[PDB]
Amino acid sequence: GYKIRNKSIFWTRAGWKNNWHPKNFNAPRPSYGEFTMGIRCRNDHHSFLRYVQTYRNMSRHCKQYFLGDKQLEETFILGLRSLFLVPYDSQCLTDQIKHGGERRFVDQLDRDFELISYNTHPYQLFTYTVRNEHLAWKNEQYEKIQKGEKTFEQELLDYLDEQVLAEKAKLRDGQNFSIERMTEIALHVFRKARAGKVRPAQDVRGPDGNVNDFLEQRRPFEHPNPTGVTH
Amino acid sequence: SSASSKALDDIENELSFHAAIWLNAYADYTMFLFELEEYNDPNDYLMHENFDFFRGLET
Amino acid sequence: NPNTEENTIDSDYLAASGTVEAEKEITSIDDYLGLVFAIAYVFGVFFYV
Amino acid sequence: TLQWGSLAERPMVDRVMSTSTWPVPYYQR
Amino acid sequence: SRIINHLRGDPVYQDNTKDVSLRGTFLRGKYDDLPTMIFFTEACDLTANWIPFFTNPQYDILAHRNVWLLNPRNFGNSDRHPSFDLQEMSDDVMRFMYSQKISMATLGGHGIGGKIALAVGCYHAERVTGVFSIDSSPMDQRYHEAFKEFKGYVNALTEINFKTWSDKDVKVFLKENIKDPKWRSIFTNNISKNAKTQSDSFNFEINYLNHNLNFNKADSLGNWAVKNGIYTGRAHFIFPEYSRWVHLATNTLPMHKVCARVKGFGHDIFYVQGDENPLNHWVYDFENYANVVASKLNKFLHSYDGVHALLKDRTEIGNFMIPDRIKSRNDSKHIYGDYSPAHLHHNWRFNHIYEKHDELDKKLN
Amino acid sequence: QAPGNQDKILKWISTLSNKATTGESRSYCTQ
Amino acid sequence: PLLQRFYRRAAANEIFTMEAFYHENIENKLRNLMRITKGQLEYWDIHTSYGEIR
Amino acid sequence: PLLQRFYRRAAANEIFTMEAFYHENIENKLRNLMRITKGQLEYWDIHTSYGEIR
Ligand SMILES: CCCCCCCCCCCCCCCCCC(=O)OC[C@H](COP(=O)([O-])OCC(O)COP(=O)([O-])OC[C@@H](COC(=O)CCCCCCCCCCCCCCCCC)OC(=O)CCCCCCCCCCCCCCCCC)OC(=O)CCCCCCCCCCCCCCCCC
Repeated sequence: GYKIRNKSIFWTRAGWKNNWHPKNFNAPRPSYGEFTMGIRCRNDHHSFLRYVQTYRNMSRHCKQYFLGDKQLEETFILGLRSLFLVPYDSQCLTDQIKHGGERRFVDQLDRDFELISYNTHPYQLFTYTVRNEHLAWKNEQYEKIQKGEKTFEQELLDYLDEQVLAEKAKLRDGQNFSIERMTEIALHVFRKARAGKVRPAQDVRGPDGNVNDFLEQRRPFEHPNPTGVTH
Repeated sequence: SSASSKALDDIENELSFHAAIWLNAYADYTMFLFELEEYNDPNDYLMHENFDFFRGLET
Repeated sequence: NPNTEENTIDSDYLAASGTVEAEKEITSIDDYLGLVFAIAYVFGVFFYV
Repeated sequence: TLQWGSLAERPMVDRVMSTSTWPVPYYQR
Repeated sequence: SRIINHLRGDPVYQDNTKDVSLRGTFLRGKYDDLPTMIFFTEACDLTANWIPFFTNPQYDILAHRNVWLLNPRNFGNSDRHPSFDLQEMSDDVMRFMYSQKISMATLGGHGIGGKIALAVGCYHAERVTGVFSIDSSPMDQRYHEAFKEFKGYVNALTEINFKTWSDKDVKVFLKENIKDPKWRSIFTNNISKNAKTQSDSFNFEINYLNHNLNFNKADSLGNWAVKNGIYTGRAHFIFPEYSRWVHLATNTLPMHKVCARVKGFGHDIFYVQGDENPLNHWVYDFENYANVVASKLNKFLHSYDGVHALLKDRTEIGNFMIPDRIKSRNDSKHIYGDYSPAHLHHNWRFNHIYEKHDELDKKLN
Repeated sequence: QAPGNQDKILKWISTLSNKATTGESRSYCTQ
Repeated sequence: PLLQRFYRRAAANEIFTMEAFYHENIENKLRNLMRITKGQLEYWDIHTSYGEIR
Repeated sequence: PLLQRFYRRAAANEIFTMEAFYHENIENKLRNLMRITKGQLEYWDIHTSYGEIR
């Protein structure tokens, strides 16, 4: 499609794609004991254990509001690890960061836990909303199954199993029913099904170039005055 | 045809789970290209509507 | 659209160009960014701000 | 071109229709 | 034989978009040294169909220029590559011009071919003298009914499997699935049987093309992206009065939007008087449409193509002086004044005409 | 029975062998 | 010239294009991930025929 | 409406278009006059061969 044409896009004064130690005039320089009288520094060697305790708190303090949902605790754990594995797998050389990446990430995670302790972190609220929307749909299926009724998801699974038999019952010259064929059969069913639903307009433009919004009503004028409520 | 090489059942269940892993990924990429069909011209959507297509960015 | 409206283009890149200078290591940009706004109305008189 | 017309008729030159319908609404969404 | 010379080769699937070579027919001109014209046919359409148009004594186009009826990538005999980026397909032409030792050429196209021709002038203008587009416009046509049908037919063609399907099964498929007579005939003649009758296939890459059209995004051939930019040179547009592809109402504005030198209707943009007929897209078939296209083409090649922008016609070469911008020349002791711009030989790079005439000039003095 | 009954059995073994990269796997393919 | 404001337009005009080509750019990234996925599914197609081969 | 001024534009636009096709319309008028002229010249080509036939 389109690729960045500038070959020097990732160049910095410090090197190629360097976002760990940008070049600045006041660069780090060494210190010599025999000549150093006093010093004021905030660096220390406590980040490793603070990285550990921070993980335990963020996990244990967020589980307070999961109500024993084991599947959510396990899903949240996978998401929590993705937040702590950022420095271990990033392109950025987190080991060469300016003034210590270890202290930087730890202090950054602490600001997240502060919000987690109050149950105000956006990832928490995002989790509650996403889960409630999920359980409502699983309960809708349960109520339909207890009534002996068939779910919309099973009607497709059953409608797709038969469509495969019809295709392989005529596919006798060959006998390699690829995953590609299996896929485009389902998509042909999904498009037909989705179009059947009364969904809000998602694409800007319909079959014509014109937009599918309620505002795309141009001339000619054929609508009369609006009518009132009926008694 | 009834049963054979209970040791063979080791890879029958290994390759079956291995395939289920990469079938889940195939469905991820397949479903994304399916939803991507209704999304066209990011420059024609409002700001708060684009974030809704890419749910999670606002969070 | 932040890519067609020159009003948000100018303000967005201008702010990004100001905060990226935190790598100059003056001090906490969260502290002195408010003083920059005041200093702008001192020397911005030349530009009628 | 850089000479598109008068200021009053400026919003006229934007519409590009996919059909042969006349007259054409000028507003470009 | 002589006038008709089409280089012969086999398509090669290429992983790199730069190692793509174009192949097509070359029509030699009546006269020894003439500038060259590169013409792109409609998508999935045969180059041979345009031969009687460019080899008609009544029109006498070859008297003006040598014609290269060239196939774009994934079409005809040219190499194959999934990308249809007009910038990539434009670089292909520049390599062809280099391999064939063409310094600069006149570009033409029919329908989607016109887009490809105009794109080359947008990306490589210093080596393009002019563009002549026929029933096309630099516009997004994804939602035009005519394009949808073409987009729809190509998708139906993906259902046929030549290995299993018999010759009769194909003919029945086309008649029912393809209603347009011309498209039907075009697709039939694109079917070819490889050596040793291994199997029959389409001359154009059906897979790469359908994905481009079916996806229906910016890289689609129906789309014209802002990335393509502006064409700085001479451009003439000719399309039928009632055309499904270019509607006179609004589809002329893209020409002004993309072509800087386009003056407007009646000077660089014309419509051919005709009736409503879905087959009017194929002007070369109907004499009435063709006679007008040819006359306008010969006028563009004779008087307007390869002429400096600020000059009206070729008549003004050597007698009209263009104003100069101050501080535009390196010489400091230069008295700025009006000048006649330099018009160079069409293949001055790969010949020594300038070196030769310099010697003859000295002999005079 | 004699002719053409082993063609498919050769395609399967061939692919299984082509996928083998380590020497250990190649040995099992020979067996 | 003081081209600072122009540099901000050129980048925005370039991003305007990257957004217009989002569908194509992403679809090409998946064409390689799907290739990797299809390659791993070849091991299951081989095992399903062992019972018939045997 | 009082479309008098519009009628003057429409007539000018049609004349402007005819001037744009002056070359095509006059060339078509001569193709018939040349066909008539060529038809009368067919007689001189016949008499030139009488000596060869005789
Ligand atoms: C380390 C800091 C140094 C500070 C020096 C102090 C200030 C000196 C002022 C001199 C006046 C001209 C200034 C030119 C620089 C303009 C840069 C600029 O404005 O930013 C654009 C810049 C990006 O825009 P750009 O267009 O891409 O920049 C390139 C230029 O446009 C054009 O690109 P370019 O490649 O063509 O030029 C590169 C640039 C490189 O600049 C440098 O590298 C600085 C080098 C040290 C200073 C050298 C020049 C000092 C002045 C000499 C004056 C000579 C007078 C002789 C008088 C003789 C007659 C008696 O300029 C020069 O090369 C200067 C060379 C001077 C040659 C003179 C030739 C002979 C002229 C003789 C005629 C005399 C007439 C005098 C009349 C009065 C003046 C009109 O923005 C930034 O990069 C932001 C970072 C800012 C850097 C630090 C601050 C520096 C000051 C900039 C203004 C403040 C910025 C923040 C504003 C906040 C608003 C929200």
